Amino acid sequence: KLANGDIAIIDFTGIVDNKKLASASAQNYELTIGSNSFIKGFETGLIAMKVNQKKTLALTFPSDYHVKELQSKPVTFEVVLKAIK
Repeated sequence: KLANGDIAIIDFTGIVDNKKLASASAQNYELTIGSNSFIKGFETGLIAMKVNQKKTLALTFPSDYHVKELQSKPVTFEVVLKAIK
């Protein structure tokens, strides 16, 4: 399992309950798990599984988000657990 302190190139598709938007739609996004830049529950959900794994977790959207909308938005994240160190 790829835990913190690693870079997770996760292709996470922001699916809003059946529908798929472009905002939360990220592909091979070289994310850093352990930078505290992503919301709580997101970066982690990817660090708990291995790589090349399809993490279609229905995560919520906290106020911390830069967008007012994703302050309280229960979204469906299709995170393709790809990870680069």
